[PDB]
Amino acid sequence: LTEEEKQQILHSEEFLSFFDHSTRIVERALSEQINIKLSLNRQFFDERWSKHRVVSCLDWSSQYPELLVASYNNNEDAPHEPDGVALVWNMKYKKTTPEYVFHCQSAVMSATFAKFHPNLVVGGTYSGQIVLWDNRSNKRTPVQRTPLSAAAHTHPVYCVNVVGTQNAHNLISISTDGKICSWSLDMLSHPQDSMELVHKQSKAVAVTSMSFPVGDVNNFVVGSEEGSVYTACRHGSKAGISEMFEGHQGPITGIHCHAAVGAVDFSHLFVTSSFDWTVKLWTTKNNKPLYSFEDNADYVYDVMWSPTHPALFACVDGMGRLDLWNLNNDTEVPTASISVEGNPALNRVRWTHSGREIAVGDSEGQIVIYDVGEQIAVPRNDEWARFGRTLAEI
Amino acid sequence: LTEEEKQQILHSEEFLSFFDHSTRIVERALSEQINIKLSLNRQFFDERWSKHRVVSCLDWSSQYPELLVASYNNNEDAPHEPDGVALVWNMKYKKTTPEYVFHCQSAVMSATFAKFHPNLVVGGTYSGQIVLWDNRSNKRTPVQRTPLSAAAHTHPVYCVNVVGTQNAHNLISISTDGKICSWSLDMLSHPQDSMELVHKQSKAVAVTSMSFPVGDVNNFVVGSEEGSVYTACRHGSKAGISEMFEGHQGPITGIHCHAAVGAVDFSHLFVTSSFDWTVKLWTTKNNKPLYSFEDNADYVYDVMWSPTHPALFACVDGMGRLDLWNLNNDTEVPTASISVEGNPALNRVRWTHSGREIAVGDSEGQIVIYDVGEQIAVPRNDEWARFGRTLAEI
Amino acid sequence: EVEETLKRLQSQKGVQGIIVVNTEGIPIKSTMDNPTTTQYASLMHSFILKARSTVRDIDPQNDLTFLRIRSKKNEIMVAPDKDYFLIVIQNPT
Amino acid sequence: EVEETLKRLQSQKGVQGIIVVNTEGIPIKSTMDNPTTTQYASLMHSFILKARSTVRDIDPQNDLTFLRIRSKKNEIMVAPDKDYFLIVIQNPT
Amino acid sequence: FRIFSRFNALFVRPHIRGAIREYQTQLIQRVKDDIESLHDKFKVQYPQSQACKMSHVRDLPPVSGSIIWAKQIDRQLTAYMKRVEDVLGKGWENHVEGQKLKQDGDSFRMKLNTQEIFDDWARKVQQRNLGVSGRIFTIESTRVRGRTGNVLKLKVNFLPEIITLSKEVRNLKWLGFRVPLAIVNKAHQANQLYPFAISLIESVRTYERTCEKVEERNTISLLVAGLKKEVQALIAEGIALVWESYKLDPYVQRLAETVFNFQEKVDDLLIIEEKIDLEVRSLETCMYDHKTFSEILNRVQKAVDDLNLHSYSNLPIWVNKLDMEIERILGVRLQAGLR
Amino acid sequence: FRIFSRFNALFVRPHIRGAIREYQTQLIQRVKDDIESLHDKFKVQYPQS
Repeated sequence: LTEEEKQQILHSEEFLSFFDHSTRIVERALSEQINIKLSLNRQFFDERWSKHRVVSCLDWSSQYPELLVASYNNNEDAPHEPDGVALVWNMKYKKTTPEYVFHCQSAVMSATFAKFHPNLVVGGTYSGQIVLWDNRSNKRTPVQRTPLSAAAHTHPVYCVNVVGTQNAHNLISISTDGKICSWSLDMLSHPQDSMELVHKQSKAVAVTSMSFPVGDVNNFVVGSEEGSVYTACRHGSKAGISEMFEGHQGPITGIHCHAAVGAVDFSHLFVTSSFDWTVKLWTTKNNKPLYSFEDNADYVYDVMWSPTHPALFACVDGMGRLDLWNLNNDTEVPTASISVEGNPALNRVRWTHSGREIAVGDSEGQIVIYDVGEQIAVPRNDEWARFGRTLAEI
Repeated sequence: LTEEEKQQILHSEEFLSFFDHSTRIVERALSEQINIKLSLNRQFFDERWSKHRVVSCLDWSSQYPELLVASYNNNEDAPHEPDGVALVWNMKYKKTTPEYVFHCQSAVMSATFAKFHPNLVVGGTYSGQIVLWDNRSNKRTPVQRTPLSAAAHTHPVYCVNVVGTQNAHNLISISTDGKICSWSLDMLSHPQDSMELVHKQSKAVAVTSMSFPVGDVNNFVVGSEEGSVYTACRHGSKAGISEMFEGHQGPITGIHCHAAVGAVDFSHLFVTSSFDWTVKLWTTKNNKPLYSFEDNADYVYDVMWSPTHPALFACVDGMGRLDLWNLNNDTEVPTASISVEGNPALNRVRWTHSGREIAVGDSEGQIVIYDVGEQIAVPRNDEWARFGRTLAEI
Repeated sequence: EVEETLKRLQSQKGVQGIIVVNTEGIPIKSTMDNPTTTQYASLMHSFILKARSTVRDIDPQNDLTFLRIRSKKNEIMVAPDKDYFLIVIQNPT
Repeated sequence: EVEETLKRLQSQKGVQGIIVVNTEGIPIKSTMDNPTTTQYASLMHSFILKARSTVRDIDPQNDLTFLRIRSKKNEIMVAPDKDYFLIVIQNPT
Repeated sequence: FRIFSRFNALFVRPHIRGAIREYQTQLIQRVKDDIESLHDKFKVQYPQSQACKMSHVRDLPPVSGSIIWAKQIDRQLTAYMKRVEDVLGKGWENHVEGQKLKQDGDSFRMKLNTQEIFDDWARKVQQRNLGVSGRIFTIESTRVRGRTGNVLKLKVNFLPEIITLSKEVRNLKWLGFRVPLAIVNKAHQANQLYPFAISLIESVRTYERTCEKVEERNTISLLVAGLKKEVQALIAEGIALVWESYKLDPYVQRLAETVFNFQEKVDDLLIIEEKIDLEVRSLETCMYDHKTFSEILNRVQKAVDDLNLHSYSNLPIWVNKLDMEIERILGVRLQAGLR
Repeated sequence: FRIFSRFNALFVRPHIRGAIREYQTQLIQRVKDDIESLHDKFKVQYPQS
């Protein structure tokens, strides 16, 4: 009768593949196969990693369009417990439990998947230290960490992304100070590129969020907490701010370029969600906003296009309501709307890849995903033509 | 016990419990989840049997799509060395040597796989004897050999093919003199049927290629050495040539009916490959060559329809360029076109029955297995309609 | 209807109709190669019987109808009623 | 980790009892008592060794990575890879 | 108002204007009710609204956050006023309802002033007199709970909150509020100097953590003593410096790289150390055989050689003590075997 | 051949005809000595082609 060999083999941690397959399979075992317009689909609220915790960012994995990453700042509930909380959440089979967890010693501000590698997850923190994490390996610590140096990011980083293809990739990050930095996925300890974005008279731009024209690398677009939107080329013949936009009165919070691609070219359309309920749509060739979204006041955070429909997008209000806003059918009234129960301060919204459903973050951490009407999800050539003519409206 | 009481117990009517059991287990087991361009594909070049000895014909085994018959004909280096050699080369595993080797007394001028016998290779030689090769036997010598009598072929036979159902076969072969003959695959001692192809009274046909349209076995198309393609009826009151085609002012070097099915029929179409770089997209119902792809200084040697794409077809050349013509995509420039190294006069093309990969002949014996791009190989469901429209263009 | 059962079963992925094995290890229904399926069903019958003994050791009131032998190649669904033991080969995908 | 593993594997359904077994049968851990855990897990280990032999019969390269039996009274779980043998006591539903 | 924005083409012709003045009173009352709702929302003070904590998540310093929130509320109120002015036509104030509404809006806007908080914050900044000038970092005395002695813990003379002030200015400057030139200078200097300070503080914290980890395992400090000496020398060189200088960047950079190299070599030495210790413990109970003993010793010697090729410090005495322990355990094992 | 075959019925226009082949007569020279390169094959190949 063994008494220590079992105890020591339990103490010895060779359970990596053990725990991996056990977790990936037991939630599968949760299935009950016993032989004897908007609509909520799946409400996810982790009790252990999201009690009174604010959603910081959201992302859907293009490589695996069932895998989501969500962030969190430090938890005011308990400082001693881990502060930077990162959750990887799944859509294989229903389960209250998150599929993966991740911790960072610093509060996590933004996160995303890597396009170069379909398993790595990269996230910017509050200390301005980019954090790498390996999904397949079972660990809590960051796998890699960019140095905290004058050359590297030092102010809190709020947007990070991967550009290029899977053999021409490049990880671009923005610090709110105005630093752009380009890293590689194979090494996360030295900036391959880095420069301090400057608009004029050498003053920097307090960048809050950034996006890029779909299907294109370089020639980036950034939003500033000063309330001004800029277009700045990454390398070109000259890096730095290329164009300053008349912009919105308050801070520009959620910026996104158009993404749907079809019979027409609309990759120059920008949606910006400022701090005045104002979801502004414009085009890069015109300095003035093309339209204004106004139904209330006070802070719609983020706006995001639907990758499949060309004239349809989402924007979530801090008042606690998500309205799906269409352009081809309407210009003043949301074609769809819903409110998360409890009326919570909904922070972030993310269209899932291929669309057909949406993900929403919350101040409480209860992220909710749910689909859209079929009659509203799917576009058609009519949608593109009428969208072109509605742009021609003014 | 034995297999009779089981029948009655099945006929017994206590199966309601068993039926409910099966229904429950099947309906519960229904849900399923997971647990967690032109390219040189390969080479095939013997050295013992492939010193010079240009390629003559190629084929893929329908039953074993991993097998390719070669037929290396000319002996000029050493009269003492074997005169005609046939090589069969496998696809599943890469080897520097053919899987089996066959040597025929004469020079083998065409070859193919037998359908009924999946263990047999039959070829026509220059002398005029149809020659067997049973791969069961360990003798490189031909197993069964047709006589060189007036009844059988007495001229260089260049076209052999076994067709019919698995229970109704006929090894057809037509020689340069033009005498068609069918044999039973198992009995080649005597020509079970023969008839000398003749055009308008007292006009023999210097036949040099044939192709049976897919499905049909009674009527087919033949390409003469005199540039004039004909259509003949294998069996019937009108048995023999039934059409006179203007064709091209050069000898025909290849012919092939259409090789696709599933949508609106195209079997009336067939491409010929002439001797002045003039491949002729063209149909039986009409009499004028529908179109006349031309370019180059040299001239084609073989052309084959894609087994899966109802537009694509290959095209050899004497300068060593192989070009795939995708008619729907374009009708003037080769959709794909690359030259094998060393600019040797390629002499044969045989698409794999899968249609995903192409072979090519060679003037020195190095058979090259080319792969093709996915977008350039697989047609779409819309592809057939586009082909119909393009044909309707003129 | 036996034929209705066969057509319903063959609709499942990687399943060739319905094959039923009695308590003798010989499949009352024939759908695959006889020797391989017979020996396979015999080993099936043996280990399901020892599983029945194993469960009755501590569960003298339970009955066996569900078992998921899944590998990285295929899963075999084995379901005994009292004499007819359905064996179903299905792809894990 | 140890305690977190069992805690999370258990509260997912309010599982009656699971103990971590990294050895070939005969576990000294317990969740509701020593006997019903140890002897039953040893019986499971003996049975799954035979099941592994069974899956290796059709082809020796096959190995069993996942096993469940859902009967009228219990649902038994084990996912062996090299020594990691699971036990789950749970309602049939 | 969307409904009217649909139709504006003969508002010049005063035939439709009769309808708009017919519902004019209902329009005015409903707008007043909406403004009342907005004012009620405003009455929820900024710290009591989730907008404050969220803007904190949004890197908005709370004073700047409240100021900008109030300014946006004012902007929305002005939007209501002008949009009513446009729809109803010129001079809606002339109506008793119009003048009452305009008085209500002006009073609300007066309650919605913003400069006073700006003034108070500036005064508080000036009174508190934030600064960074001084020593590169400060050494202080703290009696950490757990030990009787007074721990001279090493800190950095840099308040992490100073950058917050910078951000406030970096916001308030573009908000149109002008801040005193001394405050601009202090904030600018703090902003430009922040990266050096944060690199320094992270480096020193990492060094403290790794050194306490080392001394947690006394068996290894003797080897790492050289790296500790060079780090202490670098700190000694740095500390004499005043807070602002021109060697700050090179010194900070070399300190950071040295600390990082120190920490990584520390962890490598640590892991190889428990490897060797575990193998020694196994040798303690290893069964009596020349082959197994030889293999254990071979692996230990290979690990020692691996340390040697890394060119660490202080190897010989460490090897000597290890060999002494090995021979003592060997003597015990030989005793057992002999008896 | 194809690139001007796109015109075919275009250059019947009074101005297109002047727009074609007056500017390109030199490239007609160029295709001529392309023909020269063509006969190059014919020049020395007869029995060893």
